[PDB]
Amino acid sequence: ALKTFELRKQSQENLAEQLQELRQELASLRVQKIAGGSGSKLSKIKTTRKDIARILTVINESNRLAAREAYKNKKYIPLDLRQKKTRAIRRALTPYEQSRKTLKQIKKERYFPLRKYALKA
Amino acid sequence: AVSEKAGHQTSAESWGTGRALARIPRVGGGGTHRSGQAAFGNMCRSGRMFAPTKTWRKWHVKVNQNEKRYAIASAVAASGVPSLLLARGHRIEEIPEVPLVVDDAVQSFQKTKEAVALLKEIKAYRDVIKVANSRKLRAGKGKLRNRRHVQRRGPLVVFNEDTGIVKAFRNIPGVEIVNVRRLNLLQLAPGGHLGRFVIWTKSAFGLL
Amino acid sequence: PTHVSKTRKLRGHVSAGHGRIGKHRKHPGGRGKAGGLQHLRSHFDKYHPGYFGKVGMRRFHLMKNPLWRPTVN
Amino acid sequence: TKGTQSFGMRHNKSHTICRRCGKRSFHIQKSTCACCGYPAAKTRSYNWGAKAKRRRTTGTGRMSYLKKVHRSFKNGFRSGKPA
Amino acid sequence: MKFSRDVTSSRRKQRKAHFGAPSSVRRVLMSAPLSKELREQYKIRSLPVRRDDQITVIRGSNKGREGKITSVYRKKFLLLIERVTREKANGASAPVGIDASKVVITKLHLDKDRKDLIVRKGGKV
Amino acid sequence: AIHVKGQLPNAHFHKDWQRYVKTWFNQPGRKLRRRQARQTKAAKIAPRPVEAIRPAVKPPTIRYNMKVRAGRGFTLEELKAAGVSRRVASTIGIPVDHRRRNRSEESLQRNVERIKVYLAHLIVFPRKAGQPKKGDATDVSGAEQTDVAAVLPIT
RNA sequence: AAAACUUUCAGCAACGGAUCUCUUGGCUCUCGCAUCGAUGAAGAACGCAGCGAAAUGCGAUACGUAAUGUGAAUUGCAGAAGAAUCAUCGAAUCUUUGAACGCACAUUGCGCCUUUGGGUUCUACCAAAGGCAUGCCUGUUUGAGUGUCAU
RNA sequence: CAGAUCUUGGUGGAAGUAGCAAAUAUUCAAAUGAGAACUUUGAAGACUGAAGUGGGGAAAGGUUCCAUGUGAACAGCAGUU
RNA sequence: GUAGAGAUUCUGACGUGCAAAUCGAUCUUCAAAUUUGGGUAUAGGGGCGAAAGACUAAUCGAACCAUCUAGUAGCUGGUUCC
RNA sequence: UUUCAAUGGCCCGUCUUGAAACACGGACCAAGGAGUCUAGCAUCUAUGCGAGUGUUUGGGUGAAAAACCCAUCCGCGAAA
RNA sequence: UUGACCUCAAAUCAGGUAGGACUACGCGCUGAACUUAAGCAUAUCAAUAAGCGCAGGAAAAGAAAAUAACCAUGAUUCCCUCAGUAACGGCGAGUGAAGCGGGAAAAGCUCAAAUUUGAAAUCUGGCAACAUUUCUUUUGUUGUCCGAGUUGUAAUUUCAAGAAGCUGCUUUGAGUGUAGACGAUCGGUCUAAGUUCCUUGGAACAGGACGUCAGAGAGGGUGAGAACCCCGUCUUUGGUCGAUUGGAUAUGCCAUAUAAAGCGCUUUCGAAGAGUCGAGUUGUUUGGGAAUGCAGCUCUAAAUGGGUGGUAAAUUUCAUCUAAAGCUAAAUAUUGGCGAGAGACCGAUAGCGAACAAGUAGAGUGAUCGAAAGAUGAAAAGAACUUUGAAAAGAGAGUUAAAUAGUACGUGAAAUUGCUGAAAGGGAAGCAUUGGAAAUCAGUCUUAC
Ligand SMILES: [Zn+2]
Repeated sequence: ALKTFELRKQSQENLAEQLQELRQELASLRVQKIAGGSGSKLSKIKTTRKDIARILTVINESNRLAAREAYKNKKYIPLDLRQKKTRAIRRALTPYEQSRKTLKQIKKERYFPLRKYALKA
Repeated sequence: AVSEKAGHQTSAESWGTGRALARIPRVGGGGTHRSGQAAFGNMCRSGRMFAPTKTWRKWHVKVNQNEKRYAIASAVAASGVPSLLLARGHRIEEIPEVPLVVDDAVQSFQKTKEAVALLKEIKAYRDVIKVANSRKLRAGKGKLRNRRHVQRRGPLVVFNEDTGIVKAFRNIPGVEIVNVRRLNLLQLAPGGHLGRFVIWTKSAFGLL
Repeated sequence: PTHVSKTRKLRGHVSAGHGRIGKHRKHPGGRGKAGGLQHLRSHFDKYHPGYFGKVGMRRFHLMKNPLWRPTVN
Repeated sequence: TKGTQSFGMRHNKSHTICRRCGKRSFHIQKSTCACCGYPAAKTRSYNWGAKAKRRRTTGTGRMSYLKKVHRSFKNGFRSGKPA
Repeated sequence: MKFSRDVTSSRRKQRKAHFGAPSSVRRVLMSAPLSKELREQYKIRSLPVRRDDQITVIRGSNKGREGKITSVYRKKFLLLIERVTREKANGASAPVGIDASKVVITKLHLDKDRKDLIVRKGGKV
Repeated sequence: AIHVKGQLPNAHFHKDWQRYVKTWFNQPGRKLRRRQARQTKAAKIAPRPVEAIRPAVKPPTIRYNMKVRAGRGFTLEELKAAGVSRRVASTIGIPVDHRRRNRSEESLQRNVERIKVYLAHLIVFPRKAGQPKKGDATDVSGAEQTDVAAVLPIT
């Protein structure tokens, strides 16, 4: 079985040959299944399918991380790379601009804050 | 309560007269067993029940506080009569005295073994054995409803200060442990019947 | 409760104690206080005189607190 | 007041499959779905048809996104990879 | 008595949880007690059953029968034990399933994860 | 159609009232919720009392003017007499009622001695620890959560 | 008038599915929580497994991939050998649609823009990728006016 | 609960009864088969008689097409079709 | 006069039908105010009507669907053990 | 228990002055199937207290939708 | 002629935003009828259903153009009470509030109208730098250009005041680490004791002996009633180790008070929201009655002016409040969604329509309509084999504790049906009463003294 960690520590072009070889192997296995194949071949069909899925996952994550590195510290970045929590969360006021205050309120909070007090018995 | 729309979710009007049928509402449409069948009636299958039960029925009921206190005092007085304890079903034929009062050192019991020990020297363990032997499967639909087992009531331990007595005694089957400041008639007169066997602590008895 | 009531003693008796000649009909005499001058007048006059018409003058925005005056002997 | 011999002339659809709700309720000549109101932006919906609402309301389908959102809410909408 | 309110005493809920338990949860639901020698050697009362373990049947018509666990058949809550079989009419042999609570483990198939499990459950090895 | 003894019926039940029946099965639940919220507030707000001091006022009618109840806040005139500025009164837990007024010296004095008792028994922590400014206490080791009613009840 | 027949009673056997027992369901109450969508939602359509119709799950990475946790299964057969129809879940995939957005649509219908690539075939044809809705807001750019003037 | 032309489901007498009578009509041999008035082949007798009971299409249906296989069930007799 | 479109009579057949309107005979029309397919328009106190209160999916002196609605009941029926 | 003989015995339910009715409903069996709950009122009865009475709007207290306890109001009653 | 500006356009211009779904509870609009009044038209139903628009985790309301007439209260919301009361009503049926008082919860504030005028002190965007992160996904900072803005962006002020002045005390960061402590927090983990004998059984989880544990005798599972067989339960508001958060604390660094602020007195001054208030009128609403609110139309203020004081008018006093601009937590709601715990609930014609492949099969052009249906056994051990038959099957045998459990499967009622035995019968049957016949059967007795 193809394991993701040595899949990740290779290059994109090398993984391209592995992906194409796996696709050809799946095509051969499907031809074997329709011409009459054993359970061993039919089990290799699902194994090859998952190996293709693992490789395609590795290509996509390498591509996305490269896009993240290229767009790091950029004011505008691709939408799919931005946050997706909820539509409302993205539309809400940020904590910075929720906490913005006038100089009138800054003076009031500076000079007369809520005091820590206690009462004697 | 039942669903307030249970039995009315269908659409069905009376077909009327002239069809050799009872004038009840009947389900329209076709291609199904339900079509042409009855609806909207207590006599009808899948209909509404007569006078469906409501949530705003009176479940809780008021008693005058003075009459609640009357009953609590009467139940405590009943617990002080040996004849009522025997009649209600308590195996107190061997206990030393009524009311059975134990020292405040009992409040500091930390182990169930100590509690079952004390019960054996005060000869209160016959009541516990009675409770254990009376454990049965509940008869009827109760056990389908988190009412799986039934058993008798054992001694009622009443304490003043808690430093372990509750945890030491609570696993003994049938034994109930209550503070003297908050005595309950549900536990002083189980089943509405007077004369429960009560084991008092010295401080609890003094605070009575 | 329910077990010490009627309809546990009329189980078996036809008409459920409302009679055969007249039966238990929905509102044979009208709903609520309907009447009082037309067909309920006999009950209304002999058991509730003074029910119809106005007596006295109206007070708008009556407030009880300025009128509060309990009396002790 | 003609039954048989009149049902034999019925071979002309008045409704076809709707592209939005998938039901055979798309009036051709009106170009409107009797079920969901397509092509209107809103969905045909009426409070007298309470049973009609529950036949197609939220939860009768997959809710694949809403299931993902609920899982993400339970853990606080965090992003990144665990260390 | 139970005093927590995060745990349920409902028969409906407890039966649903047991019979709807996934494979990982059924792994713990299928636990067997250790023999006296294993209990005094590992300071463990019970471990979940694993394939390849050695057990002895303690209850039922097969009481006293011994054999290696060939398959812990989780979806029926059954253990299939080698040579614990039944002769069908046609001449073939069908396995007889034994619940994990009705067997006693007399030898464990020790792995480094099983050793970690033993020492994690207040034991030693 | 009304033939029995008793008073004439008056049941206002000709609308759809079952739609709006309100039950109280959550009364014990709400009581516990209010208890938990009150205890959460008690632990969160530090030594500060859970209830602010309130003035002693008289209800406005002949039916109730012989009694004394709790008001909303102390008037600006009362705060000036007690020597507390309106800017600091809200910070140290003294409510301010800009709408009320002292039409009598009796009401003025009543609430002034209330503020004086509160000020005498109040421990104000320094804003920065170890640097007592004006009004700040020098020792705050004995600070406790006490009840304003016990310290200063409505008489 | 004996048998048949009819009726009654009982036994056995049928027909039927009452009753009793059960119950991963319903109903009601309480407690707690606040989270959909143009970054494509709710819904719909068609597909996806070695052997599947549905349900359940998923989207051409198609009864799932990554990551984390557990630790040796799955199971009807076959079958192989960090397993698993396991749990969790912060990374991804997410077909045709749908507010649905190039125009349409009882037509896998009809267009346009940019880039790239293909081959016995190269001004041809084809393929792939990325785009082209409306209203409004800030700004930019290009403007129009016998609108107001300066010059 | 004996009633409500009650509700749902089940089952009777009628009763082996009404009935299976429009569209001219079938018959012989052989084959197959456990089983043939009905299947198939041959022979005969007939009919639709070109505005057809022929050969095609549109609307509608949707796999009914085709070969192979056949315990039932369905083809209101039968059935190897 | 045929096809086709109709539907006068037998008040025939049938009338738990082959048929919730059919069959037989007889009959009316048969080159135009003709017959008809598909497309399209008109929708319920509305449409459409060479006009019968005809027709508008076997529903028409106000279609069908769902709700208000468990509408109302001086009226009929039933209303369970000793 | 079955059957026989003697005597007696109309089909039940229903509205009705009057039903065996040539008045209505009922072919049969099993299961389901109709004076309920709520806000009031009135008589009566039981209990507690009594010129008072009503803890449960709340607060306290219980790890517990129960029970226990509790300030100030307020309802009704003490005057028409 | 070039320019400036205004107005109005275009772009697949740069960057954003809106719809749809949901709708239990929120705010509005629109808006009935059945019903009741024993008819019915005002009324009632009902400011409801249906329809339409727009939100949130709550919404709305909210810091008095509020009450009251007091010794005065003091934003809003909700609860109790006020109160079935004042009042409205063919004064019929009916409808019907508020102030007070007690409680739950409490929190206050922001602009417009001011000359910064010795200095647009204000802000979006482009660019480039750094920094920061629930996060390469987030959020800022500094510099520099372009613009916006004098047809007004900051600072200062909000009537409770304030503003300018007059000395004089008092007060002061929108900061950043780092360290450890103290709390909270989803979660990975951790957890006491018989499976000893006998009997019954197919199975011991039963019965009986003998024990053990218990802060654990809740509840399930396991071949029948299991605290000790298994999962759990109690300990647990906890040990644990892995990340999270909170308010303090230790100091580190950055911070121009050259500032700002509260307070105190002014012989002073004090800007305060218009087709809006108000009035008439017409609708519609309300308990609001000589209009309660809202809306349409007409007329349209004012400056100690304008509201309001629940009988219209003029007049004169008195209180109170300060509209025509704005924000705001908590207490309150929640037939929906999500996660839990329950129950004197139902028990397969019941409970949701649906315990099951259920909004499914099926119906209808369509809107819509909408079922039936749970149970072999501990285990399929699902009947090998022989024999009869074309087969389906039967008969043996076999499995089982049981086939009086064979999938047409737990139990298996009645209607109704066949067989057997008995009996009866000349155009009904059933019943009651009394005895005969035939079948059937118990008591009593036998003994005790
Ligand atoms: Zn549609």
